[PDB]
Amino acid sequence: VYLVFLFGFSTAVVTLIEDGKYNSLYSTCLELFKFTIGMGDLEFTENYDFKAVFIILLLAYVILTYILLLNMLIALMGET
Amino acid sequence: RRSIFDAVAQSNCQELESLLPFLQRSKKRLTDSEFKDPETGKTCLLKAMLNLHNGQNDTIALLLDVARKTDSLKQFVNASYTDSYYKGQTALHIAIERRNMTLVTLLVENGADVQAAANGDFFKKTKGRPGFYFGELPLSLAACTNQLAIVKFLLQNSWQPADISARDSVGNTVLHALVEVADNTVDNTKFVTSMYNEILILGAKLHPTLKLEEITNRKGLTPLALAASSGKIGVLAYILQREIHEPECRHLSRKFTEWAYGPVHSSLYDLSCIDTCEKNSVLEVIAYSSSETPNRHDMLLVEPLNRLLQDKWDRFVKRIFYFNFFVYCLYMIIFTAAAYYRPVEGLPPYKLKNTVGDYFRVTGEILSVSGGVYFFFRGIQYFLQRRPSLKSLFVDSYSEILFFVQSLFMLVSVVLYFSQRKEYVASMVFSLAMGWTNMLYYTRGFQQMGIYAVMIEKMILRDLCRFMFVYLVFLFGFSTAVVTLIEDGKYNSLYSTCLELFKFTIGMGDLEFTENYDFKAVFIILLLAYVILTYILLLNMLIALMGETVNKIAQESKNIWKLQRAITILDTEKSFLKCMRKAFRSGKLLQVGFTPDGKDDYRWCFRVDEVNWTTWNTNVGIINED
Amino acid sequence: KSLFVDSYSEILFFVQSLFMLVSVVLYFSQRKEYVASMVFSLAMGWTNMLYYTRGFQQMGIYAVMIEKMILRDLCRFMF
Amino acid sequence: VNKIAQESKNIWKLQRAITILDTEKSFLKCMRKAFRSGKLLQVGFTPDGKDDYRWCFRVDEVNWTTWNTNVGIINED
Amino acid sequence: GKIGVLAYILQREIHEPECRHLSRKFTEWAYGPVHSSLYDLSCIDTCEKNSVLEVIAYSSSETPNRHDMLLVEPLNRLLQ
Ligand SMILES: CCCCCCCCCCCCC(=O)O[C@@H](COC(=O)CCC)COP(=O)(O)O[C@H]1[C@H](O)[C@@H](O)[C@@H](O)[C@@H](O)[C@@H]1O
Ligand SMILES: CCCCCCCCCCCCC(=O)O[C@@H](COC(=O)CCC)COP(=O)(O)O[C@H]1[C@H](O)[C@@H](O)[C@@H](O)[C@@H](O)[C@@H]1O
Ligand SMILES: CCCCCCCCCCCCCCCC(=O)O[C@H](COC(=O)CCCCCC)COP(=O)(O)OCCN
Ligand SMILES: CCCCCCCCCCCCCCCC(=O)O[C@H](COC(=O)CCCCCC)COP(=O)(O)OCCN
Ligand code: NA
Repeated sequence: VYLVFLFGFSTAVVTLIEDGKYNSLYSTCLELFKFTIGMGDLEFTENYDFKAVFIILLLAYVILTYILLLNMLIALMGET
Repeated sequence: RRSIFDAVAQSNCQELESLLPFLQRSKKRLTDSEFKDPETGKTCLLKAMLNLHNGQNDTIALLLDVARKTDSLKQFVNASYTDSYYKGQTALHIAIERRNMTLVTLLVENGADVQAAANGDFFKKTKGRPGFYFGELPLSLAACTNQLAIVKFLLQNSWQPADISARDSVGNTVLHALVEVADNTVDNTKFVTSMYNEILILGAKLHPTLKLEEITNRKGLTPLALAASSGKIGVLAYILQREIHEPECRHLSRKFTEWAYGPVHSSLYDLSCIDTCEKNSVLEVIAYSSSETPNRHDMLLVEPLNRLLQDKWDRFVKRIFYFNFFVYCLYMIIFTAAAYYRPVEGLPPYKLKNTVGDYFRVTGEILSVSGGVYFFFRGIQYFLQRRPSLKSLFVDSYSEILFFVQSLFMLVSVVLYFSQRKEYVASMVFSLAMGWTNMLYYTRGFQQMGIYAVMIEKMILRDLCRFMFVYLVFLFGFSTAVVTLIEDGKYNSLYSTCLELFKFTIGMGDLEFTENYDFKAVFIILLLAYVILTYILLLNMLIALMGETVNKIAQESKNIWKLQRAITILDTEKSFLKCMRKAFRSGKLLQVGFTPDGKDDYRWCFRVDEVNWTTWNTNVGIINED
Repeated sequence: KSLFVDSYSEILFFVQSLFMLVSVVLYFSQRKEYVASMVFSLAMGWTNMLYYTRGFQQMGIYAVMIEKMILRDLCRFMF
Repeated sequence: VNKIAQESKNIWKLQRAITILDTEKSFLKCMRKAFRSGKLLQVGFTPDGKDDYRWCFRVDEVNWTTWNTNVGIINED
Repeated sequence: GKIGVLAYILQREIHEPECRHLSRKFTEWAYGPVHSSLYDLSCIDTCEKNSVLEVIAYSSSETPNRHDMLLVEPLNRLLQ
């Protein structure tokens, strides 16, 4: 489930930005993976138009993966 | 009239010894207007019936003798209330309700009408008033109060036998009424089942050509369809595996034994009106119910239904589901590739070059818009065909709304593209994001991932919303305090400080992000209070609450997953998009071969094998070849 | 003793009002430390919104659980 | 969290009870609609000949066993 | 905080002549499976000295069954 969410939001974010230093699927996947290990930036680039879209995408990703899925993994392991 | 009511109320026949003398002298009868309550129509017979001791009241016989002498008994015994709250109630209803066999026998002997409908507001179905609904008829009243002797008498008496197929104002027969009074408790289920069985046997003996269970009420529901739609789990369980070991009425069974070796035997389940009826089948009623039915998720665990759904899945539906998953994966890969290679010049639409990459790109764009149009019309077809209510759009049908919203974002992107707006990009990425999360729809079809996805849903709807309300209140409060303290800074705005304080939640908070203030200690105290309240208390509490929740939703999650797969099976069976109609379940077998007349039954049975290592009894098989 | 063990919400609303009045007194005394009072009142003013979670069953029970977590586990941990 | 479920529900109910009593005491408009319901004739027979009224609260019940004839007050349902 | 005695008193019903008036729970009417009961409410919400609701609600925090006493039968429905 985690890899599906990571790939989907990485494709959306890399499609939004344009021209330079993160206009690449590998780099954006790495940047969004850093949120999982407690090192995410939230301002790692400015090369876009539509700031609100960028922030909404990152906040949705953070809410879905970091606050919901990891704590749910802890709960499920405790059940197991 | 007051003297008569006082005499019958006190059960003192000595006060009425002169009744027939002065009634004959005055040429008056007890059914005239002067002896009735003008407000309600109550008469002396009804007052005598209402009040009695140990089942005995001697004034009733005196009243019947006097009425017989004066004019007649037909107009006196069949008196009833004439108000709008007890309308139609008569002495026979009171005799049955009081559990008095003798009074019922005497009332029937003297010409009581055993088809009188008590249709007052008290006796009808309503919420914000007292009442008790039983089907308005004395046969239904006796059946619904667990009085077998009275229904036997009412059907089998010589003076006036009761009409077993009678219908009330709603159209309910006795069996509809018995379904209506069930409430899924143990004793209620026991007596309702027993009375249903007895009425079926008696109806078969008295009217061999009458099919009681095919009669429909005004809504077009048989008793089985009503039991399924209302959520009566016990009655449904009783009906679907009914077995009657009695000659002359074995055709009423729905479960049969085909053959038996020593430990092994094979059973047949009737399967009529379960999956094919052309009016309203059991599976359609359960699956497309309106989310307020009590036992919506539990009804599919009744014995034949789970097996026949698994049979449908294994036989032809699984391959179609996997094909749909494959096509959706191809669609999303093409959409991702097309969106990734968008041009970066200004002001769409963009002119195509005579080069290979542009042809592949525009082909991908055409396919993406095609898929968007497809899901748009699928959403409209869903809404028209199901006709859901306002509540059902929110408490149910999440996947339909998500796929429809994805298509709406795609179409708005097309409109903005051809209007020469760069904001079409802002639409497109949202659609792209939704397109990937909707991939989780296909986790049904695999048991472990489907149950996992149901658990994710319940976590979102229960724990995360409660967390986020309190969290957002605390975040906004401390953000307003901190931004008020700062003066003439870089930050000095609600958005920037909200973002900075949000960074503490994800393990990236600073604690020294600005110095543009006076009063350092106030700044530090506010930040430490925020960190203690949100980071150390609330997040760990969210983990603890999710751990509590996951321990309790195991079986509920499995039942919800099975209902989701059932809806998928029914939709695939209905659509099927290839003209194929090989959608019957099992063989058209002979069950008994002896209906009440000389004909033989074929009934589309479903086969289940069972093994038992105790109770080595002999069964009544159908065939001698195993 | 019931002040310490009971009636928390009355104490919290009263302390909020005390910060407000001290802020007014500092304001008219030509002090900038009135700001230091005011923001504390503002912070408390938002957290006391949780008082109104009673009246809804799920949020009221959730708020009671927050109160018990603070009084039982957090104190021992912080010590 | 596994232990404090029922205790939490009971404490919430007590909090709402305190709110209800404070609202009744304040009452905001000198209205008497806050008063309880149903000044009914209860038995109507004290040890003396007089009758009694008691401001009662009505509750409806259903029971599918022990079909006994209860000693009611009135014959109209 | 004597919860058992309170539960006894509030739904007391005595079935014998010359002692019916001592009851606090009464049966108003009964059809076949349905019946309607009446509870007294005398000195539960209005007595001008010490009503049950005021005594329970404003108790001194050391009563043994402070939180459980409101679950006795008429009081929960009355508060709702
Ligand atoms: C910008 C980016 C947006 C991110 C969105 C992230 C969504 C994650 C979810 C992914 C999609 C999964 C899905 O497709 O939806 C799921 C539930 O999704 C949710 O959790 C909603 C979150 C609101 C299926 O629900 P379903 O339609 O099958 O309804 C069931 C009935 O059938 C059944 O009878 C019962 O009524 C039962 O209570 C119902 O569940
Ligand atoms: C910058 C500074 C921030 C301070 C933030 C502090 C936390 C949030 C507080 C939000 C307000 C919530 C509220 O309104 O306060 C909670 C108390 O929360 C705490 O514990 C704070 C500890 C300190 C309600 O307690 P209540 O007054 O309703 O009393 C109940 C009695 O009614 C009942 O009879 C029993 O005696 C029962 O045991 C009692 O609970
Ligand atoms: C839990 C999973 C977390 C995901 C973490 C991010 C990785 C996912 C990448 C998926 C996107 C597709 C990768 C495309 C590879 C590629 O073409 O990118 C290559 C990078 O090579 C590699 O490091 C191979 C990585 C092997 C991946 C081992 C899992 C070169 O790009 P550079 O920027 O480095 O150099 C360019 C200099 N101008
Ligand atoms: C769990 C959620 C945590 C949320 C934390 C962060 C968001 C807090 C927002 C609340 C405060 C109100 C926002 C006011 C918008 C505004 O007026 O500020 C706008 C900002 O526009 C936006 O990005 C809108 C963002 C919409 C996001 C919606 C989720 C411009 O300020 P800038 O500094 O960026 O530009 C100017 C530079 N000279
Ligand atoms: Na970190």
